[PDB]
Amino acid sequence: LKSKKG
Amino acid sequence: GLGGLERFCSPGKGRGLRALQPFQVGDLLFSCPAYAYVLTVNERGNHCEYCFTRKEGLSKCGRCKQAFYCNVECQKEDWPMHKLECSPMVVFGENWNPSETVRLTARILAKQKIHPERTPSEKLLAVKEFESHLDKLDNEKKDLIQSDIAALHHFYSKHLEFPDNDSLVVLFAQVNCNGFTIEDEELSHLGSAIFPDVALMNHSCCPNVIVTYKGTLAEVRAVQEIKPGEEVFTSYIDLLYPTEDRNDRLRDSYFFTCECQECTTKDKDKAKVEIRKLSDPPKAEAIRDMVRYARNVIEEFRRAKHYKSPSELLEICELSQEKMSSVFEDSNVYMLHMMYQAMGVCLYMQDWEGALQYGQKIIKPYSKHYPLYSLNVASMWLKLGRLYMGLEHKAAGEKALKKAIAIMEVAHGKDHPYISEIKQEIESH
Ligand SMILES: C[S@@+](CC[C@H](N)C(=O)[O-])C[C@H]1O[C@@H](n2cnc3c(N)ncnc32)[C@H](O)[C@@H]1O
Ligand SMILES: [Zn+2]
Ligand SMILES: [Zn+2]
Ligand SMILES: [Zn+2]
Repeated sequence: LKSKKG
Repeated sequence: GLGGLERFCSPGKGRGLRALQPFQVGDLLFSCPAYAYVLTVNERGNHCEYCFTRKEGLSKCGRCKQAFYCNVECQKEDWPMHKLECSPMVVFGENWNPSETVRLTARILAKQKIHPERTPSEKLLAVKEFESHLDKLDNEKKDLIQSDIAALHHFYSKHLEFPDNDSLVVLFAQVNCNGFTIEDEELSHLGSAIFPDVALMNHSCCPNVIVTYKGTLAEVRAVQEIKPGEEVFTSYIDLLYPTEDRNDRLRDSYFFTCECQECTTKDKDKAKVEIRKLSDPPKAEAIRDMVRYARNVIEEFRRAKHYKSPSELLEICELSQEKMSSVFEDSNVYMLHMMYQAMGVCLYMQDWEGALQYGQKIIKPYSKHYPLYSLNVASMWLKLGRLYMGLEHKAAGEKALKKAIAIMEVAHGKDHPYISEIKQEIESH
């Protein structure tokens, strides 16, 4: 999902 | 629609969002209430299931004892969604383990039954209109979606009227393509959600907007000046990585290759994969071997955190940084990835000095590799400030907390509850 950290 | 904005056909990027008025750095373009959302399992007891408020003394659901609320109103308002899981959690007990995607998808199906009409979250793009990339799915991805569909039937058959398997594959694919992770001020995963109007925005590695959250409400703020006619872009991924890495992630999860200024120019790639200035410089093939090793350890560590001990995990970080340091500079993104992972392990072990030791090495290279206003940079300053404060280094802590605030005022808004918490931390000492 669309986020700053994975 | 949304004032000062419009949906349009972005050539070679499908549908997109376009500005009809100027937006200055820090201006709120729009807000989007979550269409469907789910608090992550590990955050139960810390945040309210309904509104995501982080509070002490949250009230536990009397039946399942695995949902926590602000009060009886948050409890009541969450019941239409919570009922999908309440009795199943007590019946399946230890066997209750649907993935977060399945949990969110159950809520989408439940919302579609209760509210089939267009919601205030769909002023520009509807959940039914979401891009799925169904045609691009290989056997491996269809098998993963099939596991998800089996878990949906397994755990959510009580209240849901399921469409055919074909409609469910399109739904799970739309969720992977359009879903958002909701993060806190330290970029910690809180849950997953559907923000239809926010998902209309296309990707750029040099975005002009940042998405932040005020509970379950998504807020979109400018991080660059936006002029009438300009498309509004957000970043779908972590921008620390070089061009190839970014596009491998975008192709794998979003089925496209970015051609933004960053991906075209590859300006930051040299500094991101910084090589040591040795008397005998490292050979091109020796660099390529280390980049290959670096990507492999990133994946090895990703798997290892699920079953290895904190000392085994720190060993992977230390040992891999040692091997990489012969070729790579400390500011190199692959070195930074391991240091960040190692800092995370220290935080878990409550080794505050160790966590600080790593954070100090990460901050300057982060500032240089990330965009001007970056939640990744703000988050690192905030962690560092809290570590300094916790360790009685109040002047350094206040400086780092104020660096976090400066970025967050732009991305989250000057009035954000997160900023009021940070200011209280500065004031209380
Ligand atoms: C969450 S949707 C964004 C809205 C989308 N363009 C639409 O018409 O529904 C994500 C999809 O948009 C496309 N997309 C987003 N950013 C893109 C870009 N910079 N270049 C090409 N395609 C892009 C890809 O098809 C991607 O999987
Ligand atoms: Zn609440
Ligand atoms: Zn319950
Ligand atoms: Zn790009």
